[PDB]
Amino acid sequence: KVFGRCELAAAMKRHGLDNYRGYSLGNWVCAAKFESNFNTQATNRNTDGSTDYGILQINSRWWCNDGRTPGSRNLCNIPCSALLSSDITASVNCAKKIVSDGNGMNAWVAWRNRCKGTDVQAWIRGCRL
Ligand code: NA
Repeated sequence: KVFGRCELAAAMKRHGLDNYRGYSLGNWVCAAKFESNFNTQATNRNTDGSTDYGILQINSRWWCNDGRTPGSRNLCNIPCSALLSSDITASVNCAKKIVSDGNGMNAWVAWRNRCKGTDVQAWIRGCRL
């Protein structure tokens, strides 16, 4: 599924991501924009052989099982495929564990490089929330 901007903002709010760990909803929408362009089916292979999955490009190195990432963990206790669902529940629950891990949203390199410090409220501007 390719979400609309406000449609994803509303879905993230419904699933309790708005101000989760102090990160306003625009931060989450911005990260999703640059990680996946709002596409739940986004996948990207890393040089190290891990894969990133879903709207927030969650990595098989630590967070999900894909059966093909040697030495990896599955700290969200999910198949990485669950992160590709039209239903964002698995991505949101796993992102809450990631952003709690100590470095906040810096875990998302595209958030650090493209969202951090910017006017992230622009990403929810106009949305009925
Ligand atoms: Na894994």
